Amino acid sequence: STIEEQAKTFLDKFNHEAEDLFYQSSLASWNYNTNITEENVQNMNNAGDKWSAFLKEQSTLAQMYPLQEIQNLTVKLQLQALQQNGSSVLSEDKSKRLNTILNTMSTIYSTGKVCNPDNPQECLLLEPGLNEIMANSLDYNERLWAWESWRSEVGKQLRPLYEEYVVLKNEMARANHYEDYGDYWRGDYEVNGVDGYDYSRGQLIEDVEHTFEEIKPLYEHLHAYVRAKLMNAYPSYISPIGCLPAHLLGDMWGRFWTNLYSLTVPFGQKPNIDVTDAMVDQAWDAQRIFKEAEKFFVSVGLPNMTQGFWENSMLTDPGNVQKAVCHPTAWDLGKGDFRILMCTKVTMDDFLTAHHEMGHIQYDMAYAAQPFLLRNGANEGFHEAVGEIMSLSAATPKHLKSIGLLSPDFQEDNETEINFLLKQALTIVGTLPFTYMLEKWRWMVFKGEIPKDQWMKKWWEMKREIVGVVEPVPHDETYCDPASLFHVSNDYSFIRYYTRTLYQFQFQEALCQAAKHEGPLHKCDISNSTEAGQKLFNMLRLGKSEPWTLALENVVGAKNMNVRPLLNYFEPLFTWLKDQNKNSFVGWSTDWSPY
Amino acid sequence: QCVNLTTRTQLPPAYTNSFTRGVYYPDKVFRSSVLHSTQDLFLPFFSNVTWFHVIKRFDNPVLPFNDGVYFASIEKSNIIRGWIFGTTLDSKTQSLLIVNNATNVVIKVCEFQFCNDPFLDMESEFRVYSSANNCTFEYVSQPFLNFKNLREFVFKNIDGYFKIYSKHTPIDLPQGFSALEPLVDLPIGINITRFQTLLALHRSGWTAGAAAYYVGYLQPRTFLLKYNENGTITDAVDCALDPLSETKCTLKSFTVEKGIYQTSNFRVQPTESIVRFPNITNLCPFDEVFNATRFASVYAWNRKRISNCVADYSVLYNLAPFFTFKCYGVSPTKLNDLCFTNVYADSFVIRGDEVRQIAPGQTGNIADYNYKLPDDFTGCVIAWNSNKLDSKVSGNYNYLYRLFRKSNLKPFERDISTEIYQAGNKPCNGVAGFNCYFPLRSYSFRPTYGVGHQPYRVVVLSFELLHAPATVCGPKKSTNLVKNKCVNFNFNGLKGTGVLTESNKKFLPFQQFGRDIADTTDAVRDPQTL
Amino acid sequence: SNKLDSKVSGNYNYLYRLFRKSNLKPFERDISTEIYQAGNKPCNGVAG
Ligand SMILES: *[C@@H]1O[C@H](CO)[C@@H](O)[C@H](O)[C@H]1NC(C)=O
Ligand SMILES: *[C@@H]1O[C@H](CO)[C@@H](O)[C@H](O)[C@H]1NC(C)=O
Ligand SMILES: *[C@@H]1O[C@H](CO)[C@@H](O)[C@H](O)[C@H]1NC(C)=O
Ligand SMILES: *[C@@H]1O[C@H](CO)[C@@H](O)[C@H](O)[C@H]1NC(C)=O
Ligand SMILES: *[C@@H]1O[C@H](CO)[C@@H](O)[C@H](O)[C@H]1NC(C)=O
Ligand SMILES: *[C@@H]1O[C@H](CO)[C@@H](O)[C@H](O)[C@H]1NC(C)=O
Ligand SMILES: *[C@@H]1O[C@H](CO)[C@@H](O)[C@H](O)[C@H]1NC(C)=O
Ligand SMILES: *[C@@H]1O[C@H](CO)[C@@H](O)[C@H](O)[C@H]1NC(C)=O
Repeated sequence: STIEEQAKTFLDKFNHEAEDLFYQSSLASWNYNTNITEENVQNMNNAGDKWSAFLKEQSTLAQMYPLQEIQNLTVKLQLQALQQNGSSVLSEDKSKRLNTILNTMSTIYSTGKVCNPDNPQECLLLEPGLNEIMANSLDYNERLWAWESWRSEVGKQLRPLYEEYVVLKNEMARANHYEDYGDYWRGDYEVNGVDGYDYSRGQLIEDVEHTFEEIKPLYEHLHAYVRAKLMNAYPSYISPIGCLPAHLLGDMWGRFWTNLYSLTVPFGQKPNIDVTDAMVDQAWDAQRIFKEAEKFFVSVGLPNMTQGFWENSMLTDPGNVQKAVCHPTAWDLGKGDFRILMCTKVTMDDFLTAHHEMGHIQYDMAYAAQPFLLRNGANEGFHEAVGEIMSLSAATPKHLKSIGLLSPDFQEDNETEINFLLKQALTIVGTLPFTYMLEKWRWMVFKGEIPKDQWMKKWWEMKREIVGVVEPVPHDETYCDPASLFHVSNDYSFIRYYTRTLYQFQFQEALCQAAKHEGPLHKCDISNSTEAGQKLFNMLRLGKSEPWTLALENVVGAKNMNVRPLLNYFEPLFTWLKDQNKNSFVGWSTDWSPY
Repeated sequence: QCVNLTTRTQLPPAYTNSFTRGVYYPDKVFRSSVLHSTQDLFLPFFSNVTWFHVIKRFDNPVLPFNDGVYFASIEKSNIIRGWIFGTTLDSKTQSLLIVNNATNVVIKVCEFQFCNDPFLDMESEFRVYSSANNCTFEYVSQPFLNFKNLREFVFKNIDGYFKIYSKHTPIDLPQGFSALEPLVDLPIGINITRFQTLLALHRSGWTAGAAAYYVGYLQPRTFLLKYNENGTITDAVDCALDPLSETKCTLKSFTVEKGIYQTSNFRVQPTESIVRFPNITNLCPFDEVFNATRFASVYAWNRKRISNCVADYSVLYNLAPFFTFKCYGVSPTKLNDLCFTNVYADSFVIRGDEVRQIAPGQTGNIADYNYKLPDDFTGCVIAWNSNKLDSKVSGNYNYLYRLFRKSNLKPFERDISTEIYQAGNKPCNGVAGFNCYFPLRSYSFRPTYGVGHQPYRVVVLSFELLHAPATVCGPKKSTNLVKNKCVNFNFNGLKGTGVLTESNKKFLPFQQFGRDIADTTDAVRDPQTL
Repeated sequence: SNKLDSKVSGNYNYLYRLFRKSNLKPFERDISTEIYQAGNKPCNGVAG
């Protein structure tokens, strides 16, 4: 008879009726992604229209009772997520424009093609062709030409587009009783009503700054070595005191430094830990590649796969006639259906990605007992981090020897650990200054701290100070460099990767300490450890029911962000950086001395 | 520790005459100058008794125990030591052990790992078993002890009591009579079917002296015991040896005067035990319960009452696809012979993960809101995969379940209400608004799910007994009628003993069994074949 | 002995044998824990 019992009777019915439609929305999306055809497109559109309207039709019917009188933490959390206005708080005309603004950025980016002037007979798209020349070509001007030409054309066609994007996004957040749209993303980590585990949305920015103050010393030595290595590749175009040119990061945005292994190889003579030749020699098909993983995932304690997964999931390219989406994605179809969409190759990377996507799936049925609306990670960082940690163990040479990929007679010399650690530093340590700067920049443009005519100048000066990368030429306000990224132009959260990076090492150390490992973190593995899985399984089963601070404390013992696992992982490499950085200068200067 | 012995000599078992040995004082009472008749387990007179000899002869085999054992040992220097008892002679089951060392007598009842060749070794060694985990009974007493030593023992296992008798006599078996006296009773309470013997080896690599022991088997029979004026048994008569001794056992005397006497009657005892019941007809219709084209939803579970028929639960138990056969409160084996007044077939279809909720004392969506099972539930539940039938690629929405109710459903209560559930302050008024949804959700199955979520057709059998005559019985097996032989017949509850032969009698069609002038059942009609 | 032999969560210290191939003799004790067989298929140490 109490209002709280009303909330108790409102969620389970909403959860199951969503499950019937969420699967159909997911299955039609899966049916579209397994074989693209015109009917599969409209079934997704019909399901997507039905799924989007079903949430909206209950959104109108979920926001007329106060939430201060409901005591059940899971129930209160479920209603707060459903009450979130989203795009429903604006008027119909504004919502019709905001979605089109979102749509017009996607179609411009998807069809974004840059080709050489005086050669219009055929042009080249960004994802298929421009990405190939982005890391394999060793020409300064040709790579600079593509870097300048893309942002010049794309920036002109997105700068007016992003101006309407930021004002409309900021208006919705203020209409949602939020200070800025950056706080709307910060609202995913919001925890309320729990003592000891309470978290503030505005605390995340200083927590990121607090975490980053120790990332910088590790990054500066990594930056100096890369600059010293790229000094050999480019003798005079990089100053020893200035920042790196913006078009020499291995990618257009500089997000990933993994492309610089050949450029920045410490010991090229020694062979790598790759055992791909053994995979093809022994004919390790994708069926047994995942079956080898299944042996590993049950060794730590996680459950095995079901009959539904193997039958319906495609682990190989279907063929020419059957066109399918090849992007590796784990599908939580709901109602106990979990499928992995991967056009898997017989390679080391796909073997590592197989663990990553199954770990995403292995995360899904852990909270299968949770309510459907709570059938998500406590924050956007756990879902990706739990998949990243298991690829860390899969790359250990000890695992490869155990499953026979690596010969038992191979010697893990110090250099191959240094070389492997550098590659992981490129993908993790290198991206953090870029991961922080974009989110920090976006947090202010939604706040309005940066002047509206000073967006790009503010963008460049911090990139020199944060990432240590200098622009080739000054860019005026007529262009929009930041919007060229996939995440920003499609309204995608970017702080997830920053939290995933910290959770990945925090979880790795916690698993390694649980597994009673006698060596460093990089050599550590979670195989043949029973207690590691159960400690891991505690947060996986909770899902979003318990605060992410509580889930973190159940694993690492600390509710807040911790960076100590990250530096411990790269400590053998960090000391190696210090030894060879005596000649080079650690750090950079904000001046444009290089270019 | 076990030591394997390979100096044995292979020889078939010898035999010899028991004569009149193996008579023990049947009770504790003194009697003098009285010819008393007793009926117990005894060793038959002049029977075959197995002969064992050790010298290079080494005899220590495994012998059956049966109802009893008479053990003798014409011995010198006392090589023989003790005995072993049990059913498997290892720590899978409880076992007994008896030893007689040079100092005392040791009896242990513990769960030994007996060696392949237990033995002993003056005495300065011991090799009988390797381990003994759970020991129950222990005891200690005084040592029991041209061949000169003759020992005789009797072992019985009745009502958990191990009766032991003994007698020593200074001297093939001798031609003489001497009764055995009770020695020790042990309340072991174990099962015994085989027994061994214990030997002490002499080393001078081991040399065995000349020793011989005999093993008999006791049988249930009547003896006639004569007590002298000093209370000592001096003579006996086996009441079932030969017709002459049967006359003495009937006249209660040892000398029979000239004449003709009537002792006992001739009995061609039976052989089989033929039970017959009518043909297996009027079967309970369980086919449409499990082979049904459609199954009802879990919230609206179909209830089927079964009566006035014979219930063949063996058919359901014999189908492999019925993977989960969980029965609570009643043994699955005795479902046939047990009789119930009414059986309620409760059919429904649920997901894979909610199967555990179909059990007494369980909770969940199904247990509390769809189907509740009482704690004192008598019956079985059967679950089988139904992905090939209850799943559609587009989705099988035909199944619905109940999720919300003001309280947990009562046992065996079905709820099909469709009114919009009311929870708190503001009335719903039948409007699917905020905090007001339909009280029913729909199971929507697809053939793309795993073992944990596939639709399972689960039917629960509710067993009850009422004041009304329980007309649901199991099948009654009928052995092939035996003819021309004494058998223990049981026809439609008519019990008796005798030889069943053919009949020339012309029974009338309604007549079942015929009687003689003595008013006793002499003719009977088989229900299987009239 | 409801005070001393009842646990709120449930006392499982007491066990009773449900299945056996035959009835015991009077005052006879059985402590065998081997898996009972009900069908023609031999157990082979499997509780299936
Ligand atoms: C190809 O796409 C169609 C679109 O409806 C789909 O029905 C079909 O199953 C797909 N082919 C395969 C082999 O799955
Ligand atoms: C509140 O209800 C949820 C069910 O949605 C339950 O999991 C939780 O334990 C309840 N909390 C309290 C304090 O009753
Ligand atoms: C969503 O928008 C409606 C309409 O303005 C408003 O009443 C409701 O409070 C909003 N939701 C939240 C959680 O504030
Ligand atoms: C997963 O494990 C369970 C029990 O350990 C087993 O019954 C099942 O067959 C396994 N699944 C596969 C695909 O092997
Ligand atoms: C690795 O460690 C060994 C051990 O002394 C040392 O000799 C070698 O120089 C080290 N190499 C690097 C690259 O640190
Ligand atoms: C871990 O367990 C698997 C399962 O038997 C085994 O094959 C493997 O050798 C074990 N790992 C090690 C390092 O022994
Ligand atoms: C002993 O057994 C043999 C063969 O079984 C038989 O011929 C003989 O008559 C038996 N002896 C006695 C005394 O019954
Ligand atoms: C009974 O005992 C007395 C004296 O001990 C003895 O004279 C007599 O012979 C005994 N009777 C028998 C039948 O041996």
